[PDB]
Amino acid sequence: FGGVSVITPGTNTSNQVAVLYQDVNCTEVPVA
Amino acid sequence: SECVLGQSKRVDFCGKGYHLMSFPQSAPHGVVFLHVTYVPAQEKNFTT
Amino acid sequence: SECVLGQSKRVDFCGKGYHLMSFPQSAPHGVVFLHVTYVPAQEKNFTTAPAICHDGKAHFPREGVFVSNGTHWFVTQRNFYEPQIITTDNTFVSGNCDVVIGIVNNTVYDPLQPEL
Amino acid sequence: IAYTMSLGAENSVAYSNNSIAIPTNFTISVTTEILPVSMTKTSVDCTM
Amino acid sequence: YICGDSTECSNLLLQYGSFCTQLNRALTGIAVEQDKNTQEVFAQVKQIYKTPPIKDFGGFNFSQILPDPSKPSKRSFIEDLLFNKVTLADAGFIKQYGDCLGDIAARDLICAQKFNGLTVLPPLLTDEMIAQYTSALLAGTITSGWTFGAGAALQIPFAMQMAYRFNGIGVTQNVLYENQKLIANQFNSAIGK
Amino acid sequence: LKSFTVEKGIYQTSNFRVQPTESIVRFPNITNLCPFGEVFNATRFASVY
Ligand SMILES: *[C@@H]1O[C@H](CO)[C@@H](O[C@@H]2O[C@H](CO)[C@@H](O)[C@H](O)[C@H]2NC(C)=O)[C@H](O)[C@H]1NC(C)=O
Ligand SMILES: *[C@@H]1O[C@H](CO)[C@@H](O[C@@H]2O[C@H](CO)[C@@H](O)[C@H](O)[C@H]2NC(C)=O)[C@H](O)[C@H]1NC(C)=O
Ligand SMILES: *[C@@H]1O[C@H](CO)[C@@H](O[C@@H]2O[C@H](CO)[C@@H](O)[C@H](O)[C@H]2NC(C)=O)[C@H](O)[C@H]1NC(C)=O
Ligand SMILES: *[C@@H]1O[C@H](CO)[C@@H](O)[C@H](O)[C@H]1NC(C)=O
Ligand SMILES: *[C@@H]1O[C@H](CO)[C@@H](O)[C@H](O)[C@H]1NC(C)=O
Ligand SMILES: *[C@@H]1O[C@H](CO)[C@@H](O)[C@H](O)[C@H]1NC(C)=O
Ligand SMILES: *[C@@H]1O[C@H](CO)[C@@H](O)[C@H](O)[C@H]1NC(C)=O
Ligand SMILES: *[C@@H]1O[C@H](CO)[C@@H](O)[C@H](O)[C@H]1NC(C)=O
Ligand SMILES: *[C@@H]1O[C@H](CO)[C@@H](O)[C@H](O)[C@H]1NC(C)=O
Repeated sequence: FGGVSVITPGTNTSNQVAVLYQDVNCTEVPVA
Repeated sequence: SECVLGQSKRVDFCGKGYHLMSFPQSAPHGVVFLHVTYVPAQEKNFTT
Repeated sequence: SECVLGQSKRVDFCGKGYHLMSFPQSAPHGVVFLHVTYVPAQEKNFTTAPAICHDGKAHFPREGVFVSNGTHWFVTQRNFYEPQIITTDNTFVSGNCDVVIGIVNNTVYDPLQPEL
Repeated sequence: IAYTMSLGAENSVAYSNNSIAIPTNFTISVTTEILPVSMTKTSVDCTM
Repeated sequence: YICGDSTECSNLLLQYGSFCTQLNRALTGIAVEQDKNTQEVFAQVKQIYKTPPIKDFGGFNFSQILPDPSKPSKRSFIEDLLFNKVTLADAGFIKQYGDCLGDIAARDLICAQKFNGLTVLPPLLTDEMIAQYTSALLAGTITSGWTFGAGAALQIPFAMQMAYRFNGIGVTQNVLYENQKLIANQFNSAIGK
Repeated sequence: LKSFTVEKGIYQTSNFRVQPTESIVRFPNITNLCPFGEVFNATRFASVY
């Protein structure tokens, strides 16, 4: 349950990414 | 672009009759236009 | 068909602002339009009135707006500041001025008077 | 970083029943726009 | 959707190529096109014009279409009626895995869709932004006429705007000034209907 | 077109053939025979376990 999206700039620029879990809280955890 | 931001000479493009103004409103997955129009009435015969 | 071969009155159909001319150019699997537009700038505030009573009748401007610089009234066109003396030739008359709301007292000049 | 997008710059118009703003100068602008007209033509040999 | 765990099915799905990738690409293209259409339709003015110094519009009454500053959402009365008329299901828009396994006895099909991989994504522009865009457009078209569309907004009395719009249809402007009290009333009655 | 009459225009046909008209066989030059005797004629066969 719960779709996952990856947010990133161009890999030619940096390696840092962000993760968006859809239709879930952060308090209920299963998130990292 | 044409009716809200100006005055359109196109016939029946925005409501029946001559067009004066339009007002936009939002709606679920849509837009609603209120068109203000000028309609003649009480005509009379004359010799020309 | 509409913009290159003529002049279009449709708003924002070909660029922002009033439309003057367009020029077409080719491109790989496409076309590119260069639109020439006229944009007003450097606006100024003025005091305006709907009409004027001179002989008791309401005088409306034939074309443009009635403006005032503070002490005197003039008539000017829409998109450019071109003040001119209020005259019977650029104004018309329709009925008494007891009905028009916000009308302003002034004098209407007649160029016919000096010749006589 | 994450943020709420900005719709645009806030502005207001000084409205009154006897004041009108008249432009005094003008500018000529040129704007470019691009429209696709066609694409590549393809063919497929089914048997091969 | 095709397998639902059962690693044997997932392994057997690999021989069919990139059909799922093509489906996902098409769906993503449609999703992007939806937001593009919304932005094209509504985001046409750069300045968010605020409501003028308040009700001096030559006797015309625009209280129905102007936004209501008291309600939590800055909608108008007509916009509120339109929102109430159209019905939507799941008016929380979010269902985590803490209310999907609950006492719902399979009455809601939202969980039936979610358990099979079907997901609904949120639009980029919330209704609270479309309302602001509409309010800005209304303020611009009420205070400055058509000038704000072509460039910088220039203030003008509403009666004169009505006179010039009357001139635009081949009727002399004086006819407005001799019948203004009628027209405004008619306008009000019309919107009242 | 699956018809006996063709209207004016241009039409597409099948690809050019380029028939090979020749058969070539390449195999390793192995001359010995497989162990048919000492495998099928084995006096003793191992048990199943
Ligand atoms: C408004 O317009 C009138 C007409 O031009 C101005 O009157 C003239 O002003 C100039 C100096 O600016 C004088 O030299 C003239 O003698 C004036 N003409 C008359 C008949 O008096 C008037 O000054 C302008 N007022 C403002 C505030 O701009
Ligand atoms: C209207 O705007 C233009 C600029 O867009 C003005 O032209 C400039 O005038 C200044 C001097 O005042 C010059 O230094 C610039 O070189 C001019 N720019 C261009 C492109 O010509 C013009 O003067 C303005 N018109 C009026 C009456 O003020
Ligand atoms: C414009 O229309 C609205 C509604 O028709 C008017 O608001 C009403 O004003 C009266 C008197 O205070 C109240 O009793 C009503 O409850 C109001 N109705 C609503 C929906 O708020 C408003 O007065 C009108 N404005 C003008 C200048 O006529
Ligand atoms: C997280 O759980 C709390 C408790 O019900 C709830 O208020 C909240 O709506 C949940 N988060 C979201 C985004 O719905
Ligand atoms: C004008 O003349 C025709 C024929 O006499 C008649 O039908 C029509 O009613 C007249 N118009 C009006 C407003 O009476
Ligand atoms: C016109 O008047 C308003 C309010 O006084 C002011 O905000 C505006 O700057 C004036 N216009 C110009 C060009 O100064
Ligand atoms: C404009 O508004 C003022 C109120 O401050 C009023 O005194 C004046 O009569 C109004 N003029 C017109 C033409 O409406
Ligand atoms: C304009 O002129 C008439 C008579 O000439 C006069 O009655 C009226 O008071 C004048 N208007 C104003 C606002 O004074
Ligand atoms: C096995 O032995 C017999 C007699 O010695 C012979 O005839 C037969 O060819 C042998 N089988 C094979 C596969 O060589």
